Amino acid sequence: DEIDAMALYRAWQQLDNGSCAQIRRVSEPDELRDIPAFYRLVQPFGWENPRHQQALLRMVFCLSAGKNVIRHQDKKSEQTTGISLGRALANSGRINERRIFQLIRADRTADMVQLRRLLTHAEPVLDWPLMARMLTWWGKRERQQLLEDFVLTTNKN
Amino acid sequence: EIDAMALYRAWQQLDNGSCAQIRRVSEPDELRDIPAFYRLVQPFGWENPRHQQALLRMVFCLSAGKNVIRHQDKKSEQTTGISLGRALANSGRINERRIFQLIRADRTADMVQLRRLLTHAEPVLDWPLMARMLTWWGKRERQQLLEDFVLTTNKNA
Amino acid sequence: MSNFINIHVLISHSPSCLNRDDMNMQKDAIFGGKRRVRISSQSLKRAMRKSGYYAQNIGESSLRTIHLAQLRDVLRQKLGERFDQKIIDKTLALLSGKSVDEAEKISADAVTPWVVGEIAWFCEQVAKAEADNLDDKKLLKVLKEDIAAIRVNLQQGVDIALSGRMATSGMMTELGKVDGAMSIAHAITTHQVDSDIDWFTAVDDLQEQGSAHLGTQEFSSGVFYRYANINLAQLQENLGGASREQALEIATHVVHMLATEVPGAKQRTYAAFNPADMVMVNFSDMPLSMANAFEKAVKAKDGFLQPSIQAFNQYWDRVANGYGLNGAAAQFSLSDQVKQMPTLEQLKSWVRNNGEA
Amino acid sequence: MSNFINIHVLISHSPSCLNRDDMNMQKDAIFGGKRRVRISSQSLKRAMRKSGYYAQNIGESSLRTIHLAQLRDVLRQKLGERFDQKIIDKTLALLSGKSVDEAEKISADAVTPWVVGEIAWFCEQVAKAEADNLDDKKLLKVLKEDIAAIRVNLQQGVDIALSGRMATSGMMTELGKVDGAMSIAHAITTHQVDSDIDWFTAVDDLQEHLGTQEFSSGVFYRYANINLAQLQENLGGASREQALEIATHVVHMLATEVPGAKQRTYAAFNPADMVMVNFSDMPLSMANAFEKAVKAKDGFLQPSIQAFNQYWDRVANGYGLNGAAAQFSLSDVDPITAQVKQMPTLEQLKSWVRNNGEA
Amino acid sequence: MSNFINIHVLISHSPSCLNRDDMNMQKDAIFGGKRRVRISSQSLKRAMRKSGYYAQNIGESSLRTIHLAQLRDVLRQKLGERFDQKIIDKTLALLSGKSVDEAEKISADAVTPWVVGEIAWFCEQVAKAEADNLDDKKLLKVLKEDIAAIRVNLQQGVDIALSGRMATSGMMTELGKVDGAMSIAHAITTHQVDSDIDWFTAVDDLQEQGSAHLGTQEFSSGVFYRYANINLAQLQENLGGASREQALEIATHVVHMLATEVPGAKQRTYAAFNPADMVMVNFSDMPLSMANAFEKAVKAKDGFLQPSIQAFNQYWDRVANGYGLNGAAAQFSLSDQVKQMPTLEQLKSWVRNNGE
RNA sequence: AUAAACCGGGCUCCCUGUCGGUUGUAAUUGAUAAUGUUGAGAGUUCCCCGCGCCAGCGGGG
Repeated sequence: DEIDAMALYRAWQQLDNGSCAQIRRVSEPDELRDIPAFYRLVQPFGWENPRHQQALLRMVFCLSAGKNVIRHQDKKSEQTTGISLGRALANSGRINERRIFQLIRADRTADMVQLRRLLTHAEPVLDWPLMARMLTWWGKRERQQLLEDFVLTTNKN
Repeated sequence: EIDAMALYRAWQQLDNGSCAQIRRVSEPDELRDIPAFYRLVQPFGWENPRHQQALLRMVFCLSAGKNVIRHQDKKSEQTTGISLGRALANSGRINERRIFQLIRADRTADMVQLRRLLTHAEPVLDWPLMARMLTWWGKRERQQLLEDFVLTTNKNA
Repeated sequence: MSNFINIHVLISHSPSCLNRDDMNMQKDAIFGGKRRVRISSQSLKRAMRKSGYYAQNIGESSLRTIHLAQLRDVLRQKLGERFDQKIIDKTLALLSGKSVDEAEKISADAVTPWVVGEIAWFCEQVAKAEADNLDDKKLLKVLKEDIAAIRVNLQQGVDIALSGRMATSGMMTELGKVDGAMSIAHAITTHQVDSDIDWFTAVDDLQEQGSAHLGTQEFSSGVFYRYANINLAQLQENLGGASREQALEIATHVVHMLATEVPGAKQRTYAAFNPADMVMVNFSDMPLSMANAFEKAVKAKDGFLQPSIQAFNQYWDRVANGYGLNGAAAQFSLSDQVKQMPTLEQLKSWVRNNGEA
Repeated sequence: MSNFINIHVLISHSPSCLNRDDMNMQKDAIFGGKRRVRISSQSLKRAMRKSGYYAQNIGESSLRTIHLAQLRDVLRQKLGERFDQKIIDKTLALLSGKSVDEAEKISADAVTPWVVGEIAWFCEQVAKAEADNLDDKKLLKVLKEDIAAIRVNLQQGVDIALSGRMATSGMMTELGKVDGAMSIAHAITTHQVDSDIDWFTAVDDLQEHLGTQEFSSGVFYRYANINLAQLQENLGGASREQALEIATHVVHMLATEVPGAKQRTYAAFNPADMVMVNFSDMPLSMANAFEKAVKAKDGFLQPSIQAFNQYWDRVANGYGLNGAAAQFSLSDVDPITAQVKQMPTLEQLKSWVRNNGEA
Repeated sequence: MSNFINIHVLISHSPSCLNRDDMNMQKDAIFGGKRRVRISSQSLKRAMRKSGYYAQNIGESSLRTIHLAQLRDVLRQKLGERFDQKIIDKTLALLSGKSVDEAEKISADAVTPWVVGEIAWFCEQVAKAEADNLDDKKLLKVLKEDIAAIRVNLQQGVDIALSGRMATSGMMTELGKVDGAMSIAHAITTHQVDSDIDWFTAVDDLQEQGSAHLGTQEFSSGVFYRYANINLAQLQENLGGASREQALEIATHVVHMLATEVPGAKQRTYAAFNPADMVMVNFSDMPLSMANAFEKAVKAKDGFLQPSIQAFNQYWDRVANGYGLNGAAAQFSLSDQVKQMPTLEQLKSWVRNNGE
């Protein structure tokens, strides 16, 4: 029912350099639909179910920042979730607050483009399945929560 | 809407002279320069300008030959029949890059290339579904063609 | 005759930042559920007030301040040839409600508008009152008699005649209440705007800077809808009972300025000196804005300008028919019952002539 | 006489990356709902400021910094033969509002433009004020009385006279506040641009990993104007003709100078294909000629120039612009109607500008 | 005297694939709203640097790498007859900022250019410091006083003198910062190109026929515009203060190479060994490219070449008359105030003689 | 025609001034799209008019 995020992650990690190269050339999420290698990548992960397509398009798009741009790290046994996207972006020390500002205010499509730029720039360390859920919904609530996590992190750290 | 199987049956029973005369075009609009065309497509609402573009495409593909496109009805189990992309993939005669360069090919470049693929592959398919695809023929129907092709090729291997 | 005059402007700006807030981000507003970029009314006002067109066709502008010491010295300087120093000081005191020492720091209650002409007139009055050893509250009593005589002075302070003034202290509290004759709306864009950001640096000519964090400046371009109306009667009153012709004159200047003046912010580094591409003027018995023409935000097609102009025109047709608005209207446009005007000057003339030339 | 001089430039660049941000991305901007490529006004300014042409026809650039230690040392070396070190140190300390020790690092509030001529002048004043046991406050109030006398020194810092200066510390707050005479806009393309991407590598000569760079070509619209009166004022009261000469050099530089970025690898050393100069009472930009992004036909250049010419026709007729105007262009096709004098060469244009638009 | 030399080349290649990206697609660019085939400036620079002509006429080229271990071995073997091993290893360690063990793999921060002569000179310096118990710090500050004496070594690394060097570590970070003297553009076709696709197979000699699926390779022909300019003053400075004549010499060699050298890519399969059909050189006080001659993409008539040349000539006339370019200019061409040259050698001589 | 009815929270206000994101970088080496094939047959060609020995001939679309 729910999309496997970790599977897709590892899949993207072990992808052949040519396919990765072919996917890395999209400049917009929907362009992934122009690319054979993409469908081959997401076929095992429920692409054929319309419910999961938009979601998958985002996931891959962000991953398409690089083969190891998004470093996944498991959460600690103690805490209930791992590192959030905002927090990681803030932790990188390379992302300026106004970037997030203009991100959460961006139109559809544009936001994902911007996000991917931020990911290449930061090479964040985060709980990937968490980010994946976030991308799965990606609405007002989530954008806001992103900026909040960023702000509070940058505040303490 | 436009009756498909009617147009197909008309094409199957057209006289060989008209048939060969139609095949000879090299671009859909050239069909407008041919009488046999008008007599063929008039019973199916050519007179309504909304339906014209569509018809021009459909016939063009049919113009590959009187028996290049083999219709086959969908099985009662299945909700839809064999789409074009699946058919092409099933042929074993088409190369992925032909399809890729097909969906990235400009109005017009596009139909010519498709007809070449049709003659080459002589596909068995649910014709009215193809007809619908040709009725709309926009970014997502093209992308869907590529999807079906790639995914079928991966499935079958 | 119609009391109200409506001025609509569609003007398109190249990338720029014509107004910002406490975080130096472009001022915005939500309309139709989508973000428009906004140029506030006060900004437009001050733009027109301090313009050179104003200075050459309308006259002197009010002087808004809170530093009665500085104002003291200024007033001494430009009135010293007509009045005694303490006649001046006295007048200042009576109007401000604060004692005019030779202190170098004297604070009013708030930043208020000072028309110099007005103050000169009050200086004549206070001179009189000084000659007859008259008590202040009685001078007040006398002056409350004929307020029009004081408003006649706002012809050397038209900007207050247009935008009004509220009074809180001194005799102004009784004599100074002006209700503005011009209503003016915050400029907003006819389309959704996602603002761009400039990321700049400063190269230090004495050290090869390496890693650095770049400064940010929000900016955007946009097609703005400006709207203002003028209440002719109230202008006439605010000016001391001036003729309709003088009102219409001032109105025409407001049209010009609303069609040409652009706030000054960051213009030295973004240069958005664009004239307006559409100006329509419309006489009416009840003021009405055309903002709702762009509530459904304009989607671009070959730009935002033309689609905006057409949105405008269509809503104008629908409202004119719907509410039966037969009033003189004229439209000036750069692009190929409303009288069309080839040049801005023809429009201006039309307005001067009460809308029938 | 007209107070404002407007400079419009259409200049076409071959594949390049002339301005980028902290993420190696081309600077862009949205106009008419389509993406233009952008070159920031700062970039143009500093490219002009530091150019060779400026060095040969205007003079020495202002020295912009925030490091008062280094500045101290510099000022010593270039002025030492004229003043005691302690007069220099004191002048710097008074202007900056910080204390000039023999401290290794002494930082101002911000990167400020300094002119050595100006600092010298202040050194004289501080010296006579030293000889008269006059106190710093009174010195300040005295100097505040004749500002022009300080603005004359900006003839050795003309760029400041053009782009201005702000101060937040020291006597400069009262004295060194300069209001820029030249307004200049970001350069944007007249058309939509979808940037290309160069995928590159580096070959290791001792063994047997791809990077990326964004680039694009584009037809750019440069705009600037100069406020003659404010220039004259900012130069101490200089003549209208000296003003016009400086404005002329700005025309030249805006039509020929190009930011240095990525140029050694992309070489977009192109000159302008159209330059129009136009005299005016109220400054106006022609950017709106390209609000409707220019569609290509036989290039972007010709249709951009025609679009320009048309808008200028519409705006000039519509707003009744009677002002001296002249246009230099490398193209042959139909220009602006006869109130716009045509110039075969750039130098004829510049002469026409030097001559208040009558030659 | 004029400080800039502008080199313009029009060169027509036959079906080939002279530069491609990580998907083996031809490199392109959009100019004038149309697609042009492109050859990167790095491709051109490296082709020139590694060419035979450069080895015979200019000499040693830099050794760019990131493997300090391997470089250590190479440097030992190449300098071992002038310095003993420890001086070398120490010098390398100083210039790179890494410790030079006897380790198998010693990485620099990035691939950088190394000039062997330069390194040697540093070895002599380090050695003098060795005999005089001079601290490394003091050594550095001694070296920063006379930089030109370091730059005089770039006559055995002229490619660095032309295309610059950036250092981010070791003493090089203060000493190796080199400002390139040659600016060079990407080559772009003067006309639109829609690339062709070669569909190929690989026949198995032991497999009895059968339908295989075919590979693809993008290719195309095209008339390319090449541009570069040389900042003479900067070349002189970069070589330690060499005369103008040595600089005009180097510039001449660059004219030759830019007119004749073609990148080696896919040439064993496509062989586009074509020589330029036009070469013009132009002396100037401000660098200027002529790419805008082809902004309006060149329409074919009797090929792309002649219209391309014509376009070039007209736009040069316009630019010259409009911007008043009093400057030495000369043009060589294989077809029938700009001095014509019948042969490239005469153009080269005209350049060597400062255009007189 | 209800703790209701009657019943404005209302007047005034630039967020302004200063700022190159800059230096360096081959995508490169290998590769048949190949085997097999009459376009044969067949006077229909839709309308008007003239002539005719009603076999057809001719003029105009």
